[PDB]
Amino acid sequence: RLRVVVLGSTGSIGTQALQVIADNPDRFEVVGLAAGGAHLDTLLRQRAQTGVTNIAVADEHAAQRVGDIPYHGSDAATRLVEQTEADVVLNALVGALGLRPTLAALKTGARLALANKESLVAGGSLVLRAARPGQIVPVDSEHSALAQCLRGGTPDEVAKLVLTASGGPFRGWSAADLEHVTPEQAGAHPTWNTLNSASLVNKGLEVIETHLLFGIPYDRIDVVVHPQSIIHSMVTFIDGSTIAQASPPDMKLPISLALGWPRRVSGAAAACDFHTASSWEFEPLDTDVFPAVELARQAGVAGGCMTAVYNAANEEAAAAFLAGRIGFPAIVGIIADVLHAADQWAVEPATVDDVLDAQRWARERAQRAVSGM
Amino acid sequence: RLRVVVLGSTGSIGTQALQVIADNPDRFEVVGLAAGGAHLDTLLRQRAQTGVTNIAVIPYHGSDAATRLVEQTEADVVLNALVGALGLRPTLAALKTGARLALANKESLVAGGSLVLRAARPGQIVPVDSEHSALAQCLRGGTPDEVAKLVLTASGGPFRGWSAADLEHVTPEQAGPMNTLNSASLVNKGLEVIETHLLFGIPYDRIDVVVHPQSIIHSMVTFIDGSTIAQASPPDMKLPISLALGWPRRVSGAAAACDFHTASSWEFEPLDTDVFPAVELARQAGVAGGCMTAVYNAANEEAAAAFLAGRIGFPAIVGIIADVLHAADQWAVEPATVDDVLDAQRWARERAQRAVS
Ligand SMILES: O=C(c1ccccc1Cn1cncn1)N(O)CC[C@@H](c1ccc(Cl)c(Cl)c1)P(=O)(O)O
Ligand SMILES: [Mn+2]
Repeated sequence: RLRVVVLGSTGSIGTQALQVIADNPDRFEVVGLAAGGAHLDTLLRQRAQTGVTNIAVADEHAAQRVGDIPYHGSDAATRLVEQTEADVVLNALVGALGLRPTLAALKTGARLALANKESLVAGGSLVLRAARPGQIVPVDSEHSALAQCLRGGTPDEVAKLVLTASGGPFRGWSAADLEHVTPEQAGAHPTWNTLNSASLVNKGLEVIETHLLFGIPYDRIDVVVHPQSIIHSMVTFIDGSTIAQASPPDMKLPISLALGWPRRVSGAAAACDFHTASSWEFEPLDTDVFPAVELARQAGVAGGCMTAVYNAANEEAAAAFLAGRIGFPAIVGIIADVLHAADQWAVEPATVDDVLDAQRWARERAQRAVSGM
Repeated sequence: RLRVVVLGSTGSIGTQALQVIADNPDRFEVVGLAAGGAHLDTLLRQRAQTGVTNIAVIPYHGSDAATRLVEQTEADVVLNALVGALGLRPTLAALKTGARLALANKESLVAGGSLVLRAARPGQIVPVDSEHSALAQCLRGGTPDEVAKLVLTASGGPFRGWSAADLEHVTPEQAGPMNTLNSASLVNKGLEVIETHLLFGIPYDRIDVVVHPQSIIHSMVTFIDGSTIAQASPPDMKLPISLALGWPRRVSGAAAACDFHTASSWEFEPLDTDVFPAVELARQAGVAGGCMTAVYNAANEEAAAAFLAGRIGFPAIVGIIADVLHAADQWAVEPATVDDVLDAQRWARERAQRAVS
C-alpha cells in the first residue's frame, strides 16, 4: 500500500486523486492533505471523509478561520511534506505555492506526481538537480501520454515528441479577430488556466516541461492541433514508427498512473470505445496568430531562468488583460518584450531565491510594458 | 552484424528486406537467399548484386531446398517470406537452429498452429506483418497482466460500408492478387486475428477489429486502466521488416514518419459483421482450434480462386468458408505432424470445391 500526500487537494486534480484513492484502498492510503486556502469548505469535508487529520493550509488567515489546522501559513505545505513519511507526493498546488513542496518532496526520496506547472517551468534545473531518474512522474495528460509512449524504444531511438493541443476557443481565428476578444470570451471570469489555454501559453509551458522531463531538444518537440483531444500526445522514433496514447478525456487516467507508477490502476477511466464511428482531426498550429509556443521554445533554448521569466511575464500580462488594460494579442506581445530585455536571466537557477528574483524582475518588466502602451 | 537468411527473396517482403539490409551493412549481412523457382530472373539478379552464392530454388535444388539451406547456413535471423505451404517446413528448420524467425509466412502459424508453437521458445518468432509489429510495439506500454484488449485495424477494403445486397454484383476487378482480395473480403484480418491469438496468447474474445480506412494506425493495445497505446506510420512494409530483423533494436531511417505539417483526419468505425463475417468465422475456427484454422485458410484459398474465375459471387467466398467449417467438427483435434496439417487442408480444399459445384 502506497502512502500518498495530496497537495492542492481541493482543486480539480486533487479531488479526482482522492476519488482514485477512495476507489483503490488496496493500493493507496492518503496520509496528508494540503490546500492553498481558497476552498476551506472542501478541505474540512475531506478531513471528515478521509479521517486524515494530517492537513495543511497555506493561507494563514484562512487557517485562523478554523483554528485547528496543524500546518498553517508560510511554507505549510513544504513542512507537511518534510514531516510526513510517504511513498508518493502528488503536487497539484496552484502557481507559486508549488515550488518549495516540489523540492521538499524530492529531497524525501518519494515519487513526485507532478501537476503544478510552475515547479518545473520556473524551477527548471533547480528542480531537476533534486531528482533521481524516474522520480518525477507527470500528471498532465500530454506528459503522461509521452511517458507511456516512450516505453516504445530506448532514449537514443527517439526522433520527435509530438504534443497535441485542442487549439483552445479561438482555433481558426484571425489575428484581427483576436483584437476584440474579451476575458469572458476566453472563458475567464475575474476574481479575488482557461486564459492560458486560449492564448496557447499553456501549450508553451507544456513544451518547456516536455524538454525538462524527457531531455529532448526543443527543435524536436512539435505541437499538433487535435480538436477532439483523444490522442494526448505521441512519440516518433528514428525508424519512422510513431507511438500514440489515446483515451476519452478523463484526468483520472493520468492521475492514477502517476500515483501507481509504474503499475497501471485497474478501472481508472473508460477506454476508447470503437463501437461508434469517430473521426480524429490533426492540423498545424497557426504560429502566425498564436506565437506563444515558439516564444516558449525561444525562452527554453536561451535557458536557465528564462522559463521563469516567460511564465511570470505571462501572469502579469494575463492579469492586465483580465483588468481590461490591454487587448488579447498584447499578452504574448508583452511576454516577447520582457524576454527581449531578459539577458541577465539566462543563468541556471542556483537557489529558490534566483527563481523568485527572476519572477519579480519579469513582473516589473511586464508592468512597465503594460503601463505604456 | 546479424547474419540473415532471406526465404522468398523475390517477392515483395523479400525484396524490401534486401533493400533494408543493403542500406544497413553495419547492422545486417545476407548469408543466404531462397525462392520458389517461378522468379529465377530476379533471384540470379539478386546473386549478382549481393554476391551471395548460397542460394536455394545452384547449391540447393528441389522442394526441400529452402529447408536444407536453413539447416546448413549459420544464421542469426531467418526471414520466412515464402507464400503458402512452401513455408511450413523451413519454419521448423529455422526454429530448430535456434535462430530468430522473422515470420511473414501466414501458413506456418495459421495452418501449423500448435505444431509451430511447440518448436519455438518464447520470443523466437518475430512477426513481419504491420499489424503484429504494431501490437508488439504497443505491448511495451504495460506488463502482460495489464493488457485488456488487442485492437487490430482493418482498411475495410473497397467495399467499406456497403450493404450485403451491394456485394452480390461485385466483380474481380472491383475487389482489386489474392492478398488484395483477402483485404476486400476481410479474410486477411481473420487470419491476423488467428495469428494474434497464437503469437501473443490473448483469448479471442479480447481481440477486437476496428475499420480505419486511412491505414495509418496499424493496431492498438488497450490496458486495464483505460489507456490505449497505438502505433502509426504511413503504410510502408520496410518499417515492420526492419524491426523484425533488428528486434528489439529499431533501424534508423527505415521508413518515413507521419508528418503533421499537413492537415489530416483518421476515421474509426465498427465492422458490420452481418455483411463481413470473415473475422467472426476466424474467431470461431480459432476457438475450436486444432486443425480448424488450417481449414479456414484452405477453404478461403479455394473459394477465392473460384470467385476470381467467375464461378461464385463475392459474398460466396465467406459463405463457402462457413459451409466447410460447419462440416469440419472432425478437425477440432490437435495435429501431431506436418502431414496431419496437410490432410486437413486437402480435405478443406476438396470440400470447398464441392460447395462451388
Ligand atoms: O500494412 C498494410 C498496408 C496498409 C495500407 C496500405 C498498404 C499496406 C501494405 N500492404 C501489404 N499488403 C498489401 N499492402 N497491410 O498490412 C495490408 C493489409 C490491409 C490493407 C490496407 C490497404 C490496402 Cl490497399 C491493402 Cl491491399 C491492404 P487490410 O485491409 O487487412 O487492413
Ligand atoms: Mn495539458
